[PDB]
Amino acid sequence: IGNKFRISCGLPVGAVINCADNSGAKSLNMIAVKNWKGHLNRFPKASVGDMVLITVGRDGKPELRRKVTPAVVVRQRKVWRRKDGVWIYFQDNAGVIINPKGELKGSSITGPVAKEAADRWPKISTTAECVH
Amino acid sequence: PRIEHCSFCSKPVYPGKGICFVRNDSRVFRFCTSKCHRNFKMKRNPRKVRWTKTYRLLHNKDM
Amino acid sequence: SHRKFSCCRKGNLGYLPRKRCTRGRGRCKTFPPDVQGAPIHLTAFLGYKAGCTHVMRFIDHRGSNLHNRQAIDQATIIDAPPMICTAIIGYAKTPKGLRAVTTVWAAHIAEPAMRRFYRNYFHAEKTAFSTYMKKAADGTYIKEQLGRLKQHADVIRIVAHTQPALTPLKQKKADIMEIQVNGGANVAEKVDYAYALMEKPISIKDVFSVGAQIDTISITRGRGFEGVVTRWGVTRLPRKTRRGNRKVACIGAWHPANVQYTVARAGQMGYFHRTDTNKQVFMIDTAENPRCCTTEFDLTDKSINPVGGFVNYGRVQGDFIMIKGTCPGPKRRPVVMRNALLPHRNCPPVQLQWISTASKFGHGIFETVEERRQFYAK
RNA sequence: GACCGCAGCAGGACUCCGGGGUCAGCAGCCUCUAGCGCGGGAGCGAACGCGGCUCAGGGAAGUCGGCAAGCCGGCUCCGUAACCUCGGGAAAAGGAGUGGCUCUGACGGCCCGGGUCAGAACUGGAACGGACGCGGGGAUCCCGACUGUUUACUAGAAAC
RNA sequence: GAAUGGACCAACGAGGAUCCCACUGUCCCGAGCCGCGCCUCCGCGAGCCUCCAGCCUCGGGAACGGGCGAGGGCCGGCCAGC
RNA sequence: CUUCGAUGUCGGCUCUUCCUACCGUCCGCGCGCACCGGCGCGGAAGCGUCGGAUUGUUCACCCGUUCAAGGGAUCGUGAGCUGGGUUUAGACCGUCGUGAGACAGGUUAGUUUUACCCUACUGGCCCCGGGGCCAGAGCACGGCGGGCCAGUACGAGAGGAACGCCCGCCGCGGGCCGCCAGCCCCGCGGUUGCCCGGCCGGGCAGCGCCGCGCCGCCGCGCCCGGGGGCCCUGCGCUGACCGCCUCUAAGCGCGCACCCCGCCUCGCGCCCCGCCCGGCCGCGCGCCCCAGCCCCGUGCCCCGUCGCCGAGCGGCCCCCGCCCGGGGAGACCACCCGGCGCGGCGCUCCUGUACGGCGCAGAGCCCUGCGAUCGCCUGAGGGACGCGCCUGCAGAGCGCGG
Repeated sequence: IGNKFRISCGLPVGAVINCADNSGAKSLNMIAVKNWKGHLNRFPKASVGDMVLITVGRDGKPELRRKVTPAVVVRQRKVWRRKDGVWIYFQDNAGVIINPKGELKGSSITGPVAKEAADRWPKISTTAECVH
Repeated sequence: PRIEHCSFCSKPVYPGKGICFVRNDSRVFRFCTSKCHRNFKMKRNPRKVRWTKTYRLLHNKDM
Repeated sequence: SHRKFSCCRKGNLGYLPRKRCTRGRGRCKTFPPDVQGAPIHLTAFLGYKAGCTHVMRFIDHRGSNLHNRQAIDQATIIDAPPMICTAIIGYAKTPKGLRAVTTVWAAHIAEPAMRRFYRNYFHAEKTAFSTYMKKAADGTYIKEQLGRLKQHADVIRIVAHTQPALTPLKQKKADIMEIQVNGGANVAEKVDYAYALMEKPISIKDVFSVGAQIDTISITRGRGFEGVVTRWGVTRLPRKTRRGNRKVACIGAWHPANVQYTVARAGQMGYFHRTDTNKQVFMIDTAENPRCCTTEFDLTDKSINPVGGFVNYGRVQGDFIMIKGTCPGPKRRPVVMRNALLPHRNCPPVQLQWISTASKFGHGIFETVEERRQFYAK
């Protein structure tokens, strides 16, 4: 929803990001990023607020694993620069499983969630406890 | 201008300078410099580094 | 066969040949379109890069997420010691192309401009415009020559000299630029306007206005002989490779039997004339004003000078122009600023909430010596 | 330091005597004695090489293959699985401690010796095998039981 | 396919495979920094190669020319790379 | 047909160009095209054609995504690399052979030689003022979404456009360092072994290790990238031959991500001015039009062959230093700047509170002794390559050439 200002992409493909929702998945492996055109040799990259195609890790509930699932990264360890000049980074890299339509697969989003993720996806914004 | 202070150093971060960390406790930790941040990430105590206002408070030099 | 996977060329062939700029300073080359209907205006002005800074801004860009929101941007201060006109050059439009039709020099040429003429002033004989000063002085000769320009010239230019005494650098010899005169109803009016400016100072405030966008021209920062990986952008090859990985692997096919000019080769990177474009003029002011860069929110006098001085540059005593972002060149390098040839249509309006006079030497937290003195007090 | 390889050839030559400190050490790292300053020097501090470091966030997605590098490691103390020819596996895995000072117990001989092992306090930017030395680990599959041996100079193997 | 030995793996192995945890410039995507070469000087100074000559496009030709036919470029003298 | 007194051989990596027999983007046009989407053509080679799992793979295949055409360059690309494939000598296994041995059958282990030459390329040079100008040469923005438009045209509904403008984004390109990461030349603090008798202050362990760190460089950061001309395929206009008809046969308008120019990178040369301002040469002007051709069909015909006066136009020539020292510049040079620099003092910044003195600090031990440490003098001291200044020494060759 809206237009996303470019933010530094800290999570390449092959990254494992934590789950911030009570879906029953603990670790999400980034298979790919939505809306990526490629250049020869360039792995797909992703940042806060970007939909990523993930697969649930073996630690996750059996129903969730063995299938590609869409999710949005909400926390990124790499620091990024907002237009106002704020440089912000998070303690961990985390994601919430969400359908491309925007339905969250989880009742609650635990922990802090980035402002950019919250503006782009409306359901994440209501659910998130804090938008720091 | 609008100003914030380091969560560790306690010196006014000027606008456009500094890094903000969002902790898992949902607390924003604003850091003036990389040094302000590195001391916190090594959990080295704020009250044992003299330049910090926390140690200035403990000495009672600036409180 | 074929490249198999499609990948673009690395580098712009337009910017070849990548040689150190033989021209001394960035040249204006082409000048803005005349228009033929505006208040007569000079189109360019030389500057010395002083430094870069942070500017808090309020954005009025409708349709953008930044609408009604604050922003911080890189600024680039270009020191602008006031220039003085020393001559007027007229150019006929000939079938071959613009060709000069004689120049009329000032009756009195300043020592900085004369210093440019010689390699060593002290050991030279100062024999410049010696018989010219006698031919003029009365000034009847100057008017007669100006009249020849009025009939034989279609493009009028003003020669101008920077005074480097009022600039922190050690150049001492002046820099001469032909600044075009544009917009007047007719050539006779243009040379009349030029005579009024003759032997008198021109300031950036007159040439460029806040909110306009200017094109900055200068020689780039020089890195010396560089490798293909730094110079053209190629990949560092696998780290299991003998004889090095910092080299383009294959420089051509069997046929053509010769290395093509397209292929990336190692050479000089840096010191290249480059023109940047449409950098908005955030603020034109003089450092003499104590409150020159003050804004309502800071409540401090706030002159342009950072605490501790600009880094690799000095006093910036006189007027300055601030441009959005960056201009080509290192600090202490001449940069020709020219009115934009193709300005960006949807540029926001510039309203600066805050400017940073915090020391750029090191990391600064105090924006005035008094402010740092107050903190350290005892 | 003169032998033998065409050389004043980072090549190869058998013995004997072997101090101090840190240490389990004849290890590494500095040193006493004794030797000694090696087919030359100056500048500059490009590319590129050759050795060496560091790198945000991710982490093998790189590659024919995790090649190379990185991790691990000393000591003490817990805690150790399947499997097994019952010997092993096993240092399995997986952890916790470690510095300096100030003490307090143990241990002999007949007031005189050892300096190792425990147990404390107290202190230090949240540090201690602070250099150095010094396994990454697990789950399998195929061959060959094993320690051995092998194409001087492209195969060290499942071959002998 | 059964001492041209079959099946069988405890323990081994600079043996040959597959995967996982860890770890990292292997890579995304490269960047900076040391030393030593390089480079310039002073003094020493070879080897190897060598019909001649050392720019191209096309054509014809032992069918893939520096030289030949037809064009199109080109002062000459050197350096560092490649 | 050429190559065996040898042209290293597959695929990758890397990089560059080329082709169109076009996948999407661009322009028209036809549908068994209402919309959406498909499909077929003609022009079109600017841009994109990616990330990965098995395999040496090319291929093949599958998973993803802005959903992804095919090919040429000695089957482009080994003094570029790799050695995975292959393809010697070691070794098994299966089959075949009495055997030595074979395999168009599998399996493992197996050196990657040399550029200092010449060309080509990439930069650099071969003393000559300041500003400029233009021959030639290079060339660079494209795609993808969102907000409106609008749930509107369109359709019975399901579905579902568009132009325009406005915002982003990805790729690419050229820069830059204010932030924010990275990085440290000799800064400050910690610490291990040894050595300088201890304290202090040092060395050595080829920067012992470590934590920060400025100037600088850098990317992960940031700035920047809005245009004209003729026209293609064709769509139309007046309009015939061929009383009609007709985009065409004259004539005429529109018009492509292509093309060419612009802007941009270079630039031989030339121009103007300065100092000068002096020489050398040559003597020669209507315009248009060809289905009015307005009087045609001539003329010159002698650059020495006697023309060389002058004037007038037009040409042409002639000028224009280094060494040395810094640097924003650098292999060397060149470039840019110059009475520099040295070392002080302020300012600012880096690190983190200097030695020493003091205390009823101090766990305790023991005699006024011992003690790791802690507090005060002290946001101290130490350092600086950034700034401002001279307050001190200095600093502009009758050196060389013109």
